[PDB]
Amino acid sequence: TKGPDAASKLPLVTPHTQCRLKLLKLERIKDYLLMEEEFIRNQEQMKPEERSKVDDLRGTPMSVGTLEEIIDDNHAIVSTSVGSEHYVSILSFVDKDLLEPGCSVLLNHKVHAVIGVLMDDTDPLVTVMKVEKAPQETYADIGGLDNQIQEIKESVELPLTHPEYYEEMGIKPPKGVILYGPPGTGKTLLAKAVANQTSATFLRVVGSELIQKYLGDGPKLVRELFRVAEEHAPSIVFIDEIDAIGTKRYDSNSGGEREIQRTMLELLNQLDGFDSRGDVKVIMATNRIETLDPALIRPGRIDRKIEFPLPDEKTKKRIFQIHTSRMTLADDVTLDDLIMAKDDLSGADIKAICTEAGLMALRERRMKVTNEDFKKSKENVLYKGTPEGLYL
Amino acid sequence: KPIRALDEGDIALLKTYGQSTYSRQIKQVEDDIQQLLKKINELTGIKESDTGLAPPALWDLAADKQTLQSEQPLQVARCTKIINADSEDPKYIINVKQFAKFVVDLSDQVAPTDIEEGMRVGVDRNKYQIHIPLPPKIDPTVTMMQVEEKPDVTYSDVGGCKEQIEKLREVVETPLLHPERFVNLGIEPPKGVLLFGPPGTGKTLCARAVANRTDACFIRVIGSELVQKYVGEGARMVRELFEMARTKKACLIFFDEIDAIGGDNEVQRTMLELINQLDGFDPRGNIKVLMATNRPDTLDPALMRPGRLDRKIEFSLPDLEGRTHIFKIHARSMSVERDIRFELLARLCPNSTGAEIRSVCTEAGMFAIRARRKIATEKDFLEAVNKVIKSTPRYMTYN
Amino acid sequence: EFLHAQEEVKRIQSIPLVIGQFLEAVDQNTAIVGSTTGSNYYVRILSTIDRELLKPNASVALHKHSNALVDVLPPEADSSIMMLTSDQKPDVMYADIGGMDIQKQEVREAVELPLTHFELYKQIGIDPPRGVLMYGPPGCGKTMLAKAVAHHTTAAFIRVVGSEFVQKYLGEGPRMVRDVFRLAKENAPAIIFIDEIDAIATKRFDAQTGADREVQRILLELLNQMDGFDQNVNVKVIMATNRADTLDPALLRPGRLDRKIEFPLPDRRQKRLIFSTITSKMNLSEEVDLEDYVARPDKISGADINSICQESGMLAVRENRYIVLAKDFEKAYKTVIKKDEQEHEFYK
Amino acid sequence: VIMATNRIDILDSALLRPGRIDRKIEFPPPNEEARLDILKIHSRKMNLTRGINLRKIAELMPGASGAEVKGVCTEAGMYALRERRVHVTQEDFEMAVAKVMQKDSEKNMSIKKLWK
Amino acid sequence: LVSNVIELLDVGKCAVIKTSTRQTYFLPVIGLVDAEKLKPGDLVGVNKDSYLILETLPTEYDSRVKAMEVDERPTEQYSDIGGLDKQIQELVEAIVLPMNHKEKFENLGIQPPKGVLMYGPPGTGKTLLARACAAQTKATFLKLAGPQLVQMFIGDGAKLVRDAFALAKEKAPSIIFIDELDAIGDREVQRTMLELLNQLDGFQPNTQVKVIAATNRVDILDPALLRSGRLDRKI
Amino acid sequence: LREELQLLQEQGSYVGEVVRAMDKKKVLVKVHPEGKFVVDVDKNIDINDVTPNCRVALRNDSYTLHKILPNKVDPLVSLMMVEKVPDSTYEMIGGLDKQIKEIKEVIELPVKHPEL
Amino acid sequence: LQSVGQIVGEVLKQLTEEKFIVKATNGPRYVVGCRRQLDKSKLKPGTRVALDMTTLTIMRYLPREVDPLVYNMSHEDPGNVSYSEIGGLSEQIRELREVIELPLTNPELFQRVGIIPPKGCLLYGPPGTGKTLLARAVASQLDCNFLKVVSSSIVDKYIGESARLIREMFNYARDHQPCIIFMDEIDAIGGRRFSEGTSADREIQRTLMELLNQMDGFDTLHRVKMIMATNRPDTLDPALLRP
Ligand SMILES: Nc1ncnc2c1ncn2[C@@H]1O[C@H](COP(=O)(O)OP(=O)(O)OP(=O)(O)O)[C@@H](O)[C@H]1O
Ligand SMILES: Nc1ncnc2c1ncn2[C@@H]1O[C@H](COP(=O)(O)OP(=O)(O)O)[C@@H](O)[C@H]1O
Ligand SMILES: Nc1ncnc2c1ncn2[C@@H]1O[C@H](COP(=O)(O)OP(=O)(O)O)[C@@H](O)[C@H]1O
Ligand SMILES: Nc1ncnc2c1ncn2[C@@H]1O[C@H](COP(=O)(O)OP(=O)(O)O)[C@@H](O)[C@H]1O
Ligand SMILES: Nc1ncnc2c1ncn2[C@@H]1O[C@H](COP(=O)(O)OP(=O)(O)O)[C@@H](O)[C@H]1O
Ligand SMILES: [Mg+2]
Ligand SMILES: [Mg+2]
Repeated sequence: TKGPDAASKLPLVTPHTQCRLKLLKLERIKDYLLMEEEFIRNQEQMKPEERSKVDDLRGTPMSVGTLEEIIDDNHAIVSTSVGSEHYVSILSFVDKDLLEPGCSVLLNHKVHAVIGVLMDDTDPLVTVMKVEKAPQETYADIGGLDNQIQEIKESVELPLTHPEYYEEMGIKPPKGVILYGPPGTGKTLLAKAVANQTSATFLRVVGSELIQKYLGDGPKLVRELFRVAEEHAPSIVFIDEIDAIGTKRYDSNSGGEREIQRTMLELLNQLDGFDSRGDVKVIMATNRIETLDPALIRPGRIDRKIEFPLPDEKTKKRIFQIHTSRMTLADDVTLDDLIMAKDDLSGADIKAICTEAGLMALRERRMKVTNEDFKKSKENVLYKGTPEGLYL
Repeated sequence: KPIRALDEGDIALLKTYGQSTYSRQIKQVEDDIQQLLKKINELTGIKESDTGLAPPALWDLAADKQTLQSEQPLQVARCTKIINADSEDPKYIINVKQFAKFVVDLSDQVAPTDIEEGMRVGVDRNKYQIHIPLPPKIDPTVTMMQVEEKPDVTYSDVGGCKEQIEKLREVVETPLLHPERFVNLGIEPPKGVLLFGPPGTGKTLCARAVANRTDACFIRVIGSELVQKYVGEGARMVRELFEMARTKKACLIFFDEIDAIGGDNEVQRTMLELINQLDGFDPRGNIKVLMATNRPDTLDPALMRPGRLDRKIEFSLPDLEGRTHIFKIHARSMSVERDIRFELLARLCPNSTGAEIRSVCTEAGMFAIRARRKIATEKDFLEAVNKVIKSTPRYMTYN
Repeated sequence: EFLHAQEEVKRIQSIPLVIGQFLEAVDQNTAIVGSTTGSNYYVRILSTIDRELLKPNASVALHKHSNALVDVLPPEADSSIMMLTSDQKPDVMYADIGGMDIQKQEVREAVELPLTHFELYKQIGIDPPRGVLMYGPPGCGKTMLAKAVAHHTTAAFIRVVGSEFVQKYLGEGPRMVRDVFRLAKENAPAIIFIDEIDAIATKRFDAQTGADREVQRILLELLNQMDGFDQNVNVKVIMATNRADTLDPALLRPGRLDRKIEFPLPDRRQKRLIFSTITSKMNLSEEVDLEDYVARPDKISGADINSICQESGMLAVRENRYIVLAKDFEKAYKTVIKKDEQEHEFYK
Repeated sequence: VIMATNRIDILDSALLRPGRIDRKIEFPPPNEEARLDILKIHSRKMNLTRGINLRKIAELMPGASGAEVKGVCTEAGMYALRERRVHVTQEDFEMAVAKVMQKDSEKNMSIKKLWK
Repeated sequence: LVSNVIELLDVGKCAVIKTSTRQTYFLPVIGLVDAEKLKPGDLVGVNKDSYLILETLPTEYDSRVKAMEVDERPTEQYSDIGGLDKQIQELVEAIVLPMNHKEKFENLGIQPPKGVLMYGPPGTGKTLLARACAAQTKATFLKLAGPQLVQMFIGDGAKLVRDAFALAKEKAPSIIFIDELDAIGDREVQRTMLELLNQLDGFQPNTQVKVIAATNRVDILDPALLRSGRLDRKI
Repeated sequence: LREELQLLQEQGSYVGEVVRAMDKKKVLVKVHPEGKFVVDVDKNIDINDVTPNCRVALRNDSYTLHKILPNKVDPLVSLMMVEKVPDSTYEMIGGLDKQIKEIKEVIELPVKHPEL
Repeated sequence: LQSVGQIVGEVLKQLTEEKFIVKATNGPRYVVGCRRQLDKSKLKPGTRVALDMTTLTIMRYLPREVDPLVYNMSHEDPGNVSYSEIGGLSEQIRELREVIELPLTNPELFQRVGIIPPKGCLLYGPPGTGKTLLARAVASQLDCNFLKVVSSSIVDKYIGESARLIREMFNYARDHQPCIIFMDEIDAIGGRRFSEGTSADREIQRTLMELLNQMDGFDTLHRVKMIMATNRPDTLDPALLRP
């Protein structure tokens, strides 16, 4: 199988302080891009029977179907995208060894005999579900969550890099990992960081994206997604908001609920389908962990469960340092009164506090955020306990 | 203090005022970087798919043209009631997938004998007459029906389910190993047992252990498979697997996750077909069925009626001795010290299923990996059981 | 030749034609239409078609064999919800509704006067009321006043009941609300009457199940359609309920329900007017104390007075005499307003 | 993106979370000055009479939303319309305020006197 | 091409059909087949192009009834049931004795008992006696459940009970069988028993199909069911 | 008129989303609901302009890529564009001055001058 | 053999004197004409119609499609029970005979007297008192269309289905005048509407609200007389209990 088609990953510029070194590095990257475009264009310019007859035999147009059975070497059971399936022949030129139940055979428009196979069929949905440009966020952009980052690296990175420890100890690599916690703790940021540092194919999925209107399209989409992940091995599948489909299993009455249950049973089956030794891992995030099915999180399916607690005081100050690392703060800003206040501040809340403090600074015609601006911002962004006096 | 909207002069001053001299150049270079990257991605493009053309040594192009002209394409349909053909009404209801249902005759090629209800019929596209039956030819090495002959797990591997393993031994061995004893005790050999218990208790593993001891091949069938895409001809699936089991020597049929099947038109076809293959098939056969699901009631009431599945083995969460035995069994395959107090770990995880125990061992291995140590210590197992199990209160009021 | 070509162009617009939705224009003469057959086609727009009527999602007629955009339809011709036809119009007049002079005036000032004398409102420089709530005890004339309004209106009357909005399929209730309001908007100055509005417009609460969430979604769609982002013009909405206090406060505010008209049980003079207007078609009452019957203090609605007269007619038929007198009228009065209690004495 | 609701408290925490929704702006019922401003905005097209004191009308609407102020303007216009006039007097605004802001109180004094 | 006849309309009869190609069509004339039975739901072989009913086909499975196993051969000879001699004598005299002497019943000018009832502690042989009666009468057996029907949402009234009774009447040496007591918020069971009374009361004249209505206790009794006709014969 | 009559007799062209251009002669496009076909490009359209996930036109039934159509936006959502701007100005809003400034600091200021 | 069958759909709008918007069931909609000889004045919107399969023209009209539960509830034989088989109900049977059948036999008598015929009545009493029998006998005597429905059997788990079933019942009743809808156990659907209440409590209120509007609502009922039987009249809603 073809290896991992990772993201673009342009080299990171380290200074970021708007200095000469940043100019040097950015100009170097631009120089290399220019010599790349020059080469590609010039090599486009420089230098210029049976195939045509086989194209004629194929005809025009040629429909695309999914192979499902192969009775003999000259007959098979293909299914058109509509849903209908036919007992069709395989012409000689079709390379047989590529025929494997679940491929994308090319079918003649009339008498749908197999005239070819499509190695890459990936439908637009699963194609956009594949990460092409790595997110700019990085582990350096994550404050705190040292244990969480360590666990995710042990889960989806250590088997990818030197894995000899895993079989040296005899334990299996953790097939799949799920992140949970209150909203805004860093579940999606930690997946962005993984995608930025990964060396494998990263497949971002919304979870609710897998559900499709037409009957059989949901399980087909899930099957295609994981088939791409395996064929793109090594790969990482990030199904964000798994609770969109991960809710408690209950007996279904309507057709739509039956289709939803079918899609999730397909996802669970295909999660069981690949071995843990395989280099395809799944990563799922949710806020309502308690509402998930107690079969998607089975120890035999998703062993790890990375908790994302609301940041503590030191993690709060780390996040504040990270998000104020690009500000022109004054010398008066303590930043300690804010992390003092016993609240439920999260990473998102701290980032919004920083943004609001910047907006207060703009409101004063000044570009140097002060302690007073942070003070008003914290109250401004914090929305909404025990009556005051009961608990001293 | 009313907020004052930023005037155009303020906008102009704030933009430039304090700024890096290089900032303009930086911004321009970064924008040019993005434009250049877009240009590269635009000018590479058009990656050739190169469809599955075999080397020209295999192209009999004239023959493909002739088979295109001659060989008709047949749509695949699911057959239904025979409507009493008997050479007087040679008609059948066939459901052509999502297209429609029809009532069609035979073909000169086919015969009435090999066409019945339920198999895959290849109908034509004009008259829709059944032109060739296409048995699913399932024999599924691409999916479930484990078909494992002698599972690697043995009698020593299973730990804790001693009462359970003894009841299983009785039912699926004493007839299988000593048929004469049941014959001379005047009783039909146990037709089967339903192994019910909380999930992860290991009932599957205990069954595979006795299968390895019986030296009879172990067949494990999942239910979700034939709930999902491979629905319909599941009756023919179980037909062919029971048939090959008859061709096979002494066997051990095992249905796990059968709750999905038991809990229904094609599904109902599947269990009435297994009724035909259990009641209709003589109960004296060596294809003993091993039913197993957590649900003890979701099974269809017509299934456990006498003359069928006869007893039920109640698996329960392993006890302290069971838990330490499971811990030792799972740690045998791990690089750990020789002085690990597995009784301590068994104590620390009460009401813990076997799957939880294997996850605890895996987490102990991961904890040992974390400190970059080739040997896992007892502290690693303690931390693993602290992490997995439990997902001041018990230390300050109890003592 | 030009006459012949024009005849051919007119002939291509013949029937039958498949209806489609004009998705988006591509050129001056071509467009993308989604035919109701479940497919999208890139077709050719007829030149004679007026262009600015060709708006997105507008229902257009396509040639049967070529899908060419042959002609454009009225904006909401294919509306699922039906209007009130000429024959469907009720025969109740304002005269048949005795009394409720102030109720009639307050309904007319919002549902009738703006449609016929908008110059008055423009001269005064105020927005005429767009929405009235008709609440009170049961059987006091609400639905009759709605029927009378439908009779005496030049508007496009749309009659719905509140429970009709609640659909089995998810998202179909709000869709029906959207379609009925869109039909009213795309039509002439129109009136929407939603009888039993409190079936869906009960006070919003923390819904904990799918059904309650869907009903509150219907209510929210009603609110956002009445006074949402895109305002409606010449679309007056009448809704009647028995329990106004259970209605959502967002529904009971000016701009959505500018007038909450109370329909109390008839008092003294109103009872006399109701008796006179119901016994007008009645036979002569041979000088019975109708004024005293009115004068009796009893909490009876107009429906009860109609019942009293109806019972009088039934008794007169039963004893075979066409002229009612005090005996059968009195028996009818006792029968209708019985108000039997038998309540255990310890309560009072 | 802009969102509006009357019940923020029932909105999900994952949606109210900052970074997804910043600056949760509250629209409190207008105070007396804001009510006067709304009255002057919605009475711009009316034909007011010399001697109209919209400040008194604003003071007559304690805790009244802007929609109720517009309804007060509309009802005063209708009181003018009923007498077939075009100008609107202070008395018209007073009765309009009385009619629009009319609400059901606690009729039972015994229930109302439960609390001190 | 097979179609499901939606209904028959009078014009002299016209029928609208739903062909298996998800299309609904009207027929001014009913094909080349008779048009008197023509049940509203009877599958019909309609023309592939002109769509006229060439001929009618046998009926189809109605889901739960196919799931409602017949077990037509129950294999009892009263030697399986023991200790219930009076009970089986009562059952015989209540079901099969009127079945063969229905003539002596109409001589009296009264109707035969349309359903027997029994009650007793669980495991006392109530189902075994039902199977024994089915064997000795060679009558079709249906094992309708009692606690299962209380669930399955609102709809287990005139959708399954009626389904159980309806198509049993064509393979009709038949004995349909109610089991453990059932409940003979709380509104679904009310609908279930309303369907029971107004469907069992709407029974057959010859009573070729009988109901046996075994229960588990005598504590909960509905007079509308325990009356004559529905459930009067009590064992 | 005669030319229009002539082009009105040709069948409409199906629309479709080209997932990718397989080759300098073949293009694989999904058309709802016929399925996915590997169509060719006629003489007119240059294939380098055939970008993935762009709406196209396929001929009568030969399925030849013959025109590139604007990007697919389904009508149910394309209706949500505010084509006709509503007539409500800040001058007709009483009070809410602070609210207006706060909403402008997120709706206007970021878009207008992101440099700040 | 010569017949070809016809597509069936519902008319949606009358674009002009000839062009009709017609939507075929589970299919697309068209603008179609009508047959030369046909009563265009009756082809109202929503009227089920038949279309020629080829030319797609209005071939013939169809009666409105009847709901399957409405069908089974309307096609139950009353058993032609006479009036003799009631007994001991002389005053009540005479009263109900008046209120139901008198408008169905000599409506001109009511027209002259000066009243509108009463729209229906209630029979309350202990179970087994023969209210169902009395209504069944009334129906047999009148020899008119009779919908015998039992309340608590029209309630459904699906949210909007019970009110829809009530609507379909009354639509059949209006289509098949003269008709008598006997709804037994109205105590089920009809119940003093109250606040709070579980989703079910409210759903039943919504149903009662439909029944109410479907009886005395904007659209006046004609020749459709209702008979409602219950054992608990006291719990009935005052709006339902209102005249
Ligand atoms: N530990 C952290 N350090 C720095 N920034 C953080 C941290 N946690 C969260 N943030 C900030 O919070 C923002 C939103 O976080 P993120 O998208 O990861 O949330 P989430 O937990 O996945 O939320 P949800 O489940 O509600 O969608 C990020 O863009 C980031 O700037
Ligand atoms: N008694 C036992 N001895 C050893 N391992 C066990 C035991 N019970 C469960 N396990 C472990 O559980 C895992 C599989 O459990 P499984 O048999 O699938 O559970 P179920 O009871 O649901 O079939 C295996 O890895 C096995 O090692
Ligand atoms: N003002 C009135 N004048 C004459 N008849 C009235 C009046 N009010 C009520 N009625 C009688 O009562 C009935 C009105 O019922 P309706 O208005 O539908 O009650 P609701 O208030 O529940 O809508 C009418 O049929 C009419 O005969
Ligand atoms: N008198 C009896 N003779 C023989 N077997 C009996 C007798 N009574 C009960 N049984 C046994 O009990 C079982 C039937 O129980 P039963 O009471 O019919 O079921 P339920 O109580 O669930 O309706 C059968 O296996 C039957 O063999
Ligand atoms: N006058 C009568 N009063 C009560 N019941 C009677 C009368 N005449 C006959 N019956 C019997 O009562 C039964 C009627 O039941 P039904 O009408 O359902 O009672 P209810 O109306 O109380 O439900 C009939 O089967 C009949 O045998
Ligand atoms: Mg997230
Ligand atoms: Mg009313």
